[PDB]
Amino acid sequence: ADVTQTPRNRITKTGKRIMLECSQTKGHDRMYWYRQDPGLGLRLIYYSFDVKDINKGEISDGYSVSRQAQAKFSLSLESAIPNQTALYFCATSDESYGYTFGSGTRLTVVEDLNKVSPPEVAVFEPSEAEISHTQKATLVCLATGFYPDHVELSWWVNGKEVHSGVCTDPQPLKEQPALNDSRYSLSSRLRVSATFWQNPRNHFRCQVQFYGLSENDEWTQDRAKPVTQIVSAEAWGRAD
Amino acid sequence: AQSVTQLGSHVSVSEGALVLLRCNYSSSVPPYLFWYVQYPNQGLQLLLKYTSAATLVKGINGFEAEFKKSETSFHLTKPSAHMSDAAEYFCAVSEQDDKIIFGKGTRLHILPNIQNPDPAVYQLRDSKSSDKSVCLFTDFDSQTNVSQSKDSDVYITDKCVLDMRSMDFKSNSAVAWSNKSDFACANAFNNSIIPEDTFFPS
Repeated sequence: ADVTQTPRNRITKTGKRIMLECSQTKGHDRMYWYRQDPGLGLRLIYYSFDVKDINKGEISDGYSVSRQAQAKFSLSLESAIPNQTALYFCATSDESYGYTFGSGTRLTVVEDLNKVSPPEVAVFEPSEAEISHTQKATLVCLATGFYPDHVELSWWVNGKEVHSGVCTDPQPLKEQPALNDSRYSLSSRLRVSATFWQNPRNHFRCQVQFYGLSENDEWTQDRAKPVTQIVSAEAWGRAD
Repeated sequence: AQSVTQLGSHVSVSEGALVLLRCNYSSSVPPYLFWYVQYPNQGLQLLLKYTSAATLVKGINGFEAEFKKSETSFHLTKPSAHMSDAAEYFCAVSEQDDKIIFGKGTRLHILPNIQNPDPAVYQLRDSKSSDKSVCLFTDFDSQTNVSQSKDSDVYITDKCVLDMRSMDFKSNSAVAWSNKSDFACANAFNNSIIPEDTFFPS
Protein backbone atom coordinates (compact mmCIF):
# COMPACT_ATOMS: atom_id res chain seq x y z
CA ALA A 1 0.00 0.00 0.00
CA ASP A 2 1.25 3.47 -0.86
CA VAL A 3 -1.19 5.06 1.67
CA THR A 4 -1.62 3.46 5.14
CA GLN A 5 -3.78 4.50 8.10
CA THR A 6 -3.81 3.56 11.72
CA PRO A 7 -5.76 2.47 13.62
CA ARG A 8 -8.17 0.42 11.49
CA ASN A 9 -10.91 0.18 14.19
CA ARG A 10 -11.23 2.12 17.43
CA ILE A 11 -13.79 2.63 20.16
CA THR A 12 -13.39 5.53 22.57
CA LYS A 13 -15.20 7.22 25.45
CA THR A 14 -16.27 10.86 25.00
CA GLY A 15 -13.85 13.64 26.14
CA LYS A 16 -10.63 11.83 25.12
CA ARG A 17 -8.02 13.07 22.62
CA ILE A 18 -7.76 10.51 19.78
CA MET A 19 -5.11 10.47 17.09
CA LEU A 20 -5.35 8.94 13.58
CA GLU A 21 -2.19 8.65 11.48
CA CYS A 22 -1.79 8.66 7.64
CA SER A 23 1.54 7.62 6.02
CA GLN A 24 2.52 7.51 2.33
CA THR A 25 5.53 6.30 0.34
CA LYS A 26 5.35 8.36 -2.86
CA GLY A 27 5.97 11.74 -1.14
CA HIS A 28 3.16 13.63 -2.81
CA ASP A 29 2.88 17.22 -1.64
CA ARG A 30 -0.92 16.99 -1.14
CA MET A 31 -2.55 15.05 1.72
CA TYR A 32 -6.17 15.11 2.96
CA TRP A 33 -8.37 13.85 5.79
CA TYR A 34 -12.04 13.13 5.03
CA ARG A 35 -14.93 11.63 7.06
CA GLN A 36 -17.69 9.50 5.56
CA ASP A 37 -21.22 9.41 6.98
CA PRO A 38 -24.34 7.86 5.52
CA GLY A 39 -26.17 10.36 3.31
CA LEU A 40 -23.41 12.94 3.39
CA GLY A 41 -20.69 11.30 1.30
CA LEU A 42 -17.11 12.20 2.05
CA ARG A 43 -16.59 15.58 3.71
CA LEU A 44 -13.16 17.22 3.87
CA ILE A 45 -11.82 17.96 7.36
CA TYR A 46 -8.32 19.38 6.71
CA TYR A 47 -5.68 19.26 4.01
CA SER A 48 -2.01 20.06 3.60
CA PHE A 49 0.33 20.89 0.69
CA ASP A 50 3.63 20.71 2.58
CA VAL A 51 5.10 20.33 5.95
CA LYS A 52 3.56 23.14 8.10
CA ASP A 53 0.96 24.23 5.36
CA ILE A 54 -2.53 23.50 6.78
CA ASN A 55 -5.98 24.36 5.31
CA LYS A 56 -9.49 23.89 6.74
CA GLY A 57 -12.10 21.87 4.89
CA GLU A 58 -15.84 22.05 5.37
CA ILE A 59 -15.96 20.30 8.76
CA SER A 60 -12.80 21.28 10.69
CA ASP A 61 -14.45 22.10 14.06
CA GLY A 62 -13.44 19.65 16.80
CA TYR A 63 -10.39 18.44 14.89
CA SER A 64 -6.76 19.47 14.54
CA VAL A 65 -4.02 18.18 12.20
CA SER A 66 -0.26 18.15 11.97
CA ARG A 67 1.93 17.61 8.88
CA GLN A 68 4.90 16.12 10.61
CA ALA A 69 6.78 15.04 7.45
CA GLN A 70 6.40 14.86 3.70
CA ALA A 71 5.24 11.28 4.37
CA LYS A 72 2.88 11.81 7.37
CA PHE A 73 -0.38 13.64 8.11
CA SER A 74 -1.93 13.26 11.58
CA LEU A 75 -5.60 13.91 12.50
CA SER A 76 -6.73 14.52 16.11
CA LEU A 77 -10.20 14.50 17.68
CA GLU A 78 -9.48 17.13 20.28
CA SER A 79 -12.12 15.97 22.79
CA ALA A 80 -14.13 13.22 21.22
CA ILE A 81 -17.93 13.53 21.02
CA PRO A 82 -20.47 11.02 19.75
CA ASN A 83 -21.21 12.82 16.48
CA GLN A 84 -17.54 12.22 15.53
CA THR A 85 -18.43 8.52 15.06
CA ALA A 86 -17.60 7.95 11.37
CA LEU A 87 -15.42 6.22 8.82
CA TYR A 88 -12.32 8.38 8.31
CA PHE A 89 -10.29 8.29 5.09
CA CYS A 90 -6.95 9.89 4.38
CA ALA A 91 -5.88 10.53 0.80
CA THR A 92 -2.91 11.79 -1.23
CA SER A 93 -3.01 13.44 -4.60
CA ASP A 94 -0.53 14.03 -7.35
CA GLU A 95 -0.58 17.36 -9.25
CA SER A 96 -3.34 16.10 -11.64
CA TYR A 97 -6.08 14.96 -9.20
CA GLY A 98 -4.82 11.37 -9.10
CA TYR A 99 -6.12 10.41 -5.63
CA THR A 100 -5.03 7.45 -3.54
CA PHE A 101 -7.19 6.63 -0.52
CA GLY A 102 -6.22 4.80 2.60
CA SER A 103 -8.36 1.79 3.56
CA GLY A 104 -10.18 3.71 6.32
CA THR A 105 -10.51 3.99 10.12
CA ARG A 106 -13.85 3.02 11.63
CA LEU A 107 -14.16 5.11 14.82
CA THR A 108 -16.99 4.93 17.35
CA VAL A 109 -17.33 7.45 20.20
CA VAL A 110 -19.52 6.41 23.09
CA GLU A 111 -20.56 8.31 26.14
CA ASP A 112 -20.27 5.49 28.66
CA LEU A 113 -18.05 2.42 28.31
CA ASN A 114 -20.16 0.62 30.91
CA LYS A 115 -22.75 0.15 28.14
CA VAL A 116 -20.44 -1.83 25.89
CA SER A 117 -21.67 -5.42 25.39
CA PRO A 118 -20.76 -8.29 23.06
CA PRO A 119 -23.47 -9.95 20.99
CA GLU A 120 -25.35 -13.14 21.81
CA VAL A 121 -25.42 -15.17 18.58
CA ALA A 122 -27.88 -17.93 17.62
CA VAL A 123 -28.45 -20.00 14.47
CA PHE A 124 -31.98 -21.01 13.50
CA GLU A 125 -32.27 -24.16 11.45
CA PRO A 126 -34.21 -24.50 8.19
CA SER A 127 -37.95 -25.17 8.19
CA GLU A 128 -39.14 -28.58 7.10
CA ALA A 129 -41.93 -26.84 5.22
CA GLU A 130 -39.37 -24.78 3.21
CA ILE A 131 -37.40 -27.91 2.42
CA SER A 132 -40.50 -29.75 1.22
CA HIS A 133 -41.89 -26.78 -0.76
CA THR A 134 -38.70 -25.54 -2.52
CA GLN A 135 -35.96 -28.12 -2.03
CA LYS A 136 -33.85 -25.28 -0.54
CA ALA A 137 -32.96 -24.58 3.10
CA THR A 138 -32.43 -21.17 4.67
CA LEU A 139 -30.43 -20.86 7.89
CA VAL A 140 -30.86 -17.60 9.88
CA CYS A 141 -28.27 -16.10 12.25
CA LEU A 142 -29.37 -13.54 14.79
CA ALA A 143 -26.85 -11.39 16.74
CA THR A 144 -28.50 -9.55 19.61
CA GLY A 145 -27.81 -7.37 22.63
CA PHE A 146 -24.62 -5.71 21.36
CA TYR A 147 -23.26 -2.20 21.82
CA PRO A 148 -21.88 -0.22 20.12
CA ASP A 149 -22.89 -0.83 16.49
CA HIS A 150 -19.39 -1.96 15.42
CA VAL A 151 -19.54 -5.63 14.15
CA GLU A 152 -18.70 -7.85 11.11
CA LEU A 153 -20.75 -10.95 10.41
CA SER A 154 -19.58 -13.84 8.29
CA TRP A 155 -20.59 -17.37 7.44
CA TRP A 156 -18.32 -20.45 7.47
CA VAL A 157 -19.16 -23.78 5.88
CA ASN A 158 -16.91 -26.77 6.64
CA GLY A 159 -14.26 -24.31 7.89
CA LYS A 160 -14.15 -21.90 4.93
CA GLU A 161 -15.79 -18.49 4.56
CA VAL A 162 -18.72 -18.33 2.14
CA HIS A 163 -20.23 -15.36 0.29
CA SER A 164 -22.64 -17.18 -2.08
CA GLY A 165 -26.22 -17.58 -0.79
CA VAL A 166 -25.74 -15.03 1.95
CA CYS A 167 -27.60 -11.81 2.75
CA THR A 168 -26.83 -9.80 5.90
CA ASP A 169 -28.81 -6.76 6.94
CA PRO A 170 -26.90 -3.54 5.91
CA GLN A 171 -27.39 -1.98 9.34
CA PRO A 172 -28.37 -3.36 12.72
CA LEU A 173 -31.64 -2.33 14.29
CA LYS A 174 -32.12 -0.72 17.72
CA GLU A 175 -33.61 -3.11 20.33
CA GLN A 176 -34.98 -0.11 22.32
CA PRO A 177 -35.27 2.72 19.72
CA ALA A 178 -36.37 5.40 22.21
CA LEU A 179 -32.93 5.09 24.00
CA ASN A 180 -29.72 6.93 22.97
CA ASP A 181 -27.64 3.93 24.13
CA SER A 182 -29.97 1.14 22.91
CA ARG A 183 -28.37 -2.18 22.18
CA TYR A 184 -28.48 -3.52 18.62
CA SER A 185 -29.54 -6.60 16.69
CA LEU A 186 -28.50 -7.93 13.31
CA SER A 187 -29.77 -10.81 11.14
CA SER A 188 -28.32 -12.79 8.29
CA ARG A 189 -29.48 -15.66 6.01
CA LEU A 190 -27.48 -18.43 4.36
CA ARG A 191 -29.41 -20.45 1.81
CA VAL A 192 -28.22 -23.81 0.47
CA SER A 193 -29.79 -26.67 -1.46
CA ALA A 194 -31.85 -29.01 0.70
CA THR A 195 -29.49 -31.92 -0.19
CA PHE A 196 -26.54 -29.95 1.22
CA TRP A 197 -28.44 -29.13 4.49
CA GLN A 198 -29.56 -32.79 4.73
CA ASN A 199 -25.96 -34.05 4.85
CA PRO A 200 -25.05 -34.55 8.58
CA ARG A 201 -21.36 -34.15 7.68
CA ASN A 202 -21.86 -30.47 6.74
CA HIS A 203 -21.04 -27.85 9.40
CA PHE A 204 -22.50 -24.30 9.35
CA ARG A 205 -21.22 -21.46 11.56
CA CYS A 206 -22.25 -17.83 11.85
CA GLN A 207 -19.31 -15.67 13.09
CA VAL A 208 -19.66 -12.18 14.57
CA GLN A 209 -16.46 -10.16 15.11
CA PHE A 210 -17.30 -7.59 17.80
CA TYR A 211 -15.16 -4.47 18.51
CA GLY A 212 -15.27 -3.32 22.08
CA LEU A 213 -12.89 -2.67 24.95
CA SER A 214 -9.14 -3.18 25.00
CA GLU A 215 -6.93 -4.75 27.68
CA ASN A 216 -6.00 -1.21 28.71
CA ASP A 217 -9.59 -0.22 29.58
CA GLU A 218 -10.78 -0.27 33.20
CA TRP A 219 -13.69 -2.61 34.02
CA THR A 220 -15.62 -2.37 37.29
CA GLN A 221 -18.67 -4.61 36.67
CA ASP A 222 -19.21 -8.25 37.69
CA ARG A 223 -20.26 -9.16 34.19
CA ALA A 224 -17.66 -10.18 31.62
CA LYS A 225 -15.41 -7.35 30.41
CA PRO A 226 -16.80 -6.62 26.89
CA VAL A 227 -13.53 -6.83 24.98
CA THR A 228 -13.11 -7.10 21.21
CA GLN A 229 -13.88 -10.77 20.50
CA ILE A 230 -15.50 -13.28 18.19
CA VAL A 231 -18.91 -14.82 19.08
CA SER A 232 -20.19 -17.67 16.90
CA ALA A 233 -23.14 -20.08 16.69
CA GLU A 234 -23.22 -23.34 14.74
CA ALA A 235 -25.41 -26.05 13.33
CA TRP A 236 -24.75 -29.42 11.71
CA GLY A 237 -26.76 -30.65 8.72
CA ARG A 238 -29.41 -33.26 9.44
CA ALA A 239 -31.52 -35.82 7.62
CA ASP A 240 -35.25 -36.31 7.14
CA ALA B 1 -19.81 28.50 -5.63
CA GLN B 2 -18.79 24.97 -6.76
CA SER B 3 -20.86 21.88 -5.81
CA VAL B 4 -21.92 18.50 -7.06
CA THR B 5 -25.45 17.08 -6.78
CA GLN B 6 -26.64 13.50 -6.92
CA LEU B 7 -30.32 13.09 -6.40
CA GLY B 8 -31.80 10.15 -4.63
CA SER B 9 -29.92 8.53 -1.71
CA HIS B 10 -31.35 5.15 -2.77
CA VAL B 11 -32.37 4.14 -6.27
CA SER B 12 -33.64 0.97 -7.92
CA VAL B 13 -33.09 -0.67 -11.28
CA SER B 14 -34.51 -3.94 -12.67
CA GLU B 15 -31.96 -6.75 -13.19
CA GLY B 16 -30.95 -6.54 -16.89
CA ALA B 17 -32.11 -2.90 -17.46
CA LEU B 18 -30.15 0.25 -18.23
CA VAL B 19 -28.28 1.71 -15.28
CA LEU B 20 -28.40 5.50 -14.97
CA LEU B 21 -27.03 7.39 -11.98
CA ARG B 22 -27.32 11.12 -12.27
CA CYS B 23 -24.81 13.80 -11.40
CA ASN B 24 -24.84 17.55 -11.93
CA TYR B 25 -22.28 20.25 -11.05
CA SER B 26 -22.37 23.99 -10.36
CA SER B 27 -18.87 25.23 -11.41
CA SER B 28 -18.87 28.05 -13.99
CA VAL B 29 -15.67 26.76 -15.70
CA PRO B 30 -15.86 23.06 -16.54
CA PRO B 31 -14.33 21.03 -13.79
CA TYR B 32 -12.76 17.64 -13.68
CA LEU B 33 -15.40 15.05 -12.74
CA PHE B 34 -14.98 11.57 -11.12
CA TRP B 35 -17.21 8.57 -10.42
CA TYR B 36 -16.24 6.32 -7.53
CA VAL B 37 -17.85 3.06 -6.34
CA GLN B 38 -17.85 1.62 -2.80
CA TYR B 39 -18.81 -1.96 -1.80
CA PRO B 40 -19.84 -2.85 1.84
CA ASN B 41 -17.02 -2.32 4.37
CA GLN B 42 -14.61 -1.60 1.47
CA GLY B 43 -13.01 1.63 0.36
CA LEU B 44 -13.46 3.79 -2.71
CA GLN B 45 -12.52 2.63 -6.26
CA LEU B 46 -12.35 5.00 -9.24
CA LEU B 47 -14.66 3.91 -12.11
CA LEU B 48 -13.92 6.73 -14.58
CA LYS B 49 -13.15 10.43 -14.83
CA TYR B 50 -13.48 13.41 -17.11
CA THR B 51 -10.10 15.19 -17.40
CA SER B 52 -10.91 17.55 -20.41
CA ALA B 53 -9.97 14.99 -23.03
CA ALA B 54 -12.77 12.87 -24.55
CA THR B 55 -16.32 13.93 -23.45
CA LEU B 56 -17.53 10.30 -23.76
CA VAL B 57 -15.51 8.64 -21.08
CA LYS B 58 -15.25 4.92 -20.63
CA GLY B 59 -14.59 2.97 -17.49
CA ILE B 60 -14.27 -0.58 -16.23
CA ASN B 61 -17.07 -3.17 -16.68
CA GLY B 62 -18.98 -1.33 -19.33
CA PHE B 63 -19.48 1.90 -17.42
CA GLU B 64 -19.43 5.16 -19.31
CA ALA B 65 -20.35 8.76 -18.70
CA GLU B 66 -20.80 11.71 -21.07
CA PHE B 67 -19.73 15.19 -20.02
CA LYS B 68 -22.46 17.62 -21.13
CA LYS B 69 -21.50 21.25 -20.44
CA SER B 70 -24.82 22.70 -21.62
CA GLU B 71 -26.79 20.68 -19.02
CA THR B 72 -23.89 20.66 -16.49
CA SER B 73 -24.17 16.90 -16.25
CA PHE B 74 -21.94 13.82 -16.05
CA HIS B 75 -24.43 10.91 -15.70
CA LEU B 76 -22.98 7.41 -15.14
CA THR B 77 -24.48 4.61 -17.23
CA LYS B 78 -24.00 0.88 -17.78
CA PRO B 79 -26.00 -1.01 -20.39
CA SER B 80 -27.31 -3.87 -18.18
CA ALA B 81 -27.82 -4.03 -14.35
CA HIS B 82 -26.19 -7.09 -12.76
CA MET B 83 -26.65 -8.15 -9.08
CA SER B 84 -22.89 -7.35 -8.57
CA ASP B 85 -23.58 -3.73 -9.41
CA ALA B 86 -25.19 -3.32 -5.94
CA ALA B 87 -23.02 -0.65 -4.30
CA GLU B 88 -22.82 3.02 -3.37
CA TYR B 89 -21.73 5.45 -6.13
CA PHE B 90 -20.25 8.91 -5.59
CA CYS B 91 -19.83 11.69 -8.17
CA ALA B 92 -17.06 14.16 -7.35
CA VAL B 93 -15.59 17.35 -8.79
CA SER B 94 -12.33 19.35 -8.71
CA GLU B 95 -12.58 22.50 -6.59
CA GLN B 96 -10.36 25.53 -5.90
CA ASP B 97 -7.47 24.06 -7.94
CA ASP B 98 -6.61 22.01 -4.79
CA LYS B 99 -9.04 19.21 -3.95
CA ILE B 100 -11.81 16.85 -4.87
CA ILE B 101 -15.25 17.46 -3.34
CA PHE B 102 -17.71 14.56 -3.14
CA GLY B 103 -21.42 14.24 -3.76
CA LYS B 104 -23.63 12.72 -1.09
CA GLY B 105 -23.76 9.32 -2.76
CA THR B 106 -26.46 7.09 -4.26
CA ARG B 107 -26.91 3.43 -3.35
CA LEU B 108 -27.99 1.28 -6.28
CA HIS B 109 -30.45 -1.53 -5.48
CA ILE B 110 -30.87 -4.21 -8.16
CA LEU B 111 -34.34 -5.80 -8.25
CA PRO B 112 -33.84 -9.51 -9.19
CA ASN B 113 -35.98 -10.86 -11.96
CA ILE B 114 -38.12 -13.38 -10.04
CA GLN B 115 -39.95 -15.31 -12.80
CA ASN B 116 -41.46 -18.02 -10.47
CA PRO B 117 -42.23 -16.40 -7.14
CA ASP B 118 -43.17 -18.60 -4.33
CA PRO B 119 -44.01 -16.26 -1.40
CA ALA B 120 -44.07 -18.02 1.96
CA VAL B 121 -43.72 -17.45 5.73
CA TYR B 122 -41.70 -20.15 7.51
CA GLN B 123 -40.94 -20.77 11.18
CA LEU B 124 -37.31 -21.57 12.05
CA ARG B 125 -36.08 -23.10 15.38
CA ASP B 126 -32.92 -22.33 17.36
CA SER B 127 -30.29 -25.06 16.78
CA LYS B 128 -29.82 -25.21 20.55
CA SER B 129 -32.54 -26.14 23.02
CA SER B 130 -35.13 -23.43 22.70
CA ASP B 131 -38.46 -21.90 23.36
CA LYS B 132 -36.90 -19.73 20.59
CA SER B 133 -37.61 -19.16 16.94
CA VAL B 134 -37.75 -16.66 14.13
CA CYS B 135 -40.09 -16.13 11.15
CA LEU B 136 -38.80 -15.91 7.57
CA PHE B 137 -40.86 -14.21 4.84
CA THR B 138 -39.23 -15.35 1.55
CA ASP B 139 -39.52 -15.88 -2.22
CA PHE B 140 -41.74 -12.90 -3.07
CA ASP B 141 -41.16 -10.83 -6.20
CA SER B 142 -40.41 -7.14 -6.81
CA GLN B 143 -43.86 -5.88 -6.06
CA THR B 144 -43.79 -6.79 -2.42
CA ASN B 145 -42.23 -4.71 0.17
CA VAL B 146 -41.92 -5.25 3.90
CA SER B 147 -43.20 -2.75 6.49
CA GLN B 148 -41.81 -1.94 9.88
CA SER B 149 -43.33 -3.49 12.95
CA LYS B 150 -46.35 -1.94 14.73
CA ASP B 151 -45.57 -3.71 18.05
CA SER B 152 -42.40 -2.50 19.84
CA ASP B 153 -41.64 -6.08 21.03
CA VAL B 154 -41.65 -7.44 17.42
CA TYR B 155 -38.53 -6.89 15.28
CA ILE B 156 -38.67 -6.96 11.49
CA THR B 157 -35.67 -6.50 9.17
CA ASP B 158 -35.59 -4.81 5.73
CA LYS B 159 -35.89 -7.11 2.75
CA CYS B 160 -32.55 -8.53 1.66
CA VAL B 161 -31.61 -10.21 -1.66
CA LEU B 162 -29.46 -13.32 -1.65
CA ASP B 163 -27.81 -14.76 -4.78
CA MET B 164 -27.27 -18.53 -4.51
CA ARG B 165 -24.56 -19.11 -7.08
CA SER B 166 -24.79 -22.93 -6.76
CA MET B 167 -28.25 -22.85 -8.40
CA ASP B 168 -28.01 -19.43 -10.19
CA PHE B 169 -31.00 -18.42 -8.06
CA LYS B 170 -31.86 -15.15 -6.32
CA SER B 171 -34.46 -14.54 -3.66
CA ASN B 172 -35.81 -11.86 -1.38
CA SER B 173 -36.43 -12.29 2.34
CA ALA B 174 -37.17 -10.49 5.57
CA VAL B 175 -36.80 -11.87 9.12
CA ALA B 176 -39.14 -11.25 12.11
CA TRP B 177 -38.74 -12.22 15.78
CA SER B 178 -40.05 -11.45 19.22
CA ASN B 179 -39.53 -12.40 22.87
CA LYS B 180 -43.38 -12.70 23.35
CA SER B 181 -45.71 -15.62 24.16
CA ASP B 182 -48.50 -14.61 21.76
CA PHE B 183 -46.13 -14.12 18.75
CA ALA B 184 -47.00 -16.41 15.87
CA CYS B 185 -45.45 -16.41 12.42
CA ALA B 186 -49.00 -16.18 10.93
CA ASN B 187 -49.20 -12.64 12.42
CA ALA B 188 -45.58 -11.53 12.17
CA PHE B 189 -46.01 -9.66 8.83
CA ASN B 190 -49.59 -8.28 9.41
CA ASN B 191 -48.34 -4.73 8.92
CA SER B 192 -47.00 -5.61 5.42
CA ILE B 193 -48.96 -5.99 2.23
CA ILE B 194 -48.12 -9.58 1.29
CA PRO B 195 -49.07 -11.58 -1.81
CA GLU B 196 -52.60 -13.04 -1.67
CA ASP B 197 -50.99 -16.45 -2.41
CA THR B 198 -48.42 -16.44 0.36
CA PHE B 199 -47.84 -19.98 1.71
CA PHE B 200 -48.48 -20.38 5.47
CA PRO B 201 -47.55 -23.98 6.47
CA SER B 202 -49.03 -25.39 9.72
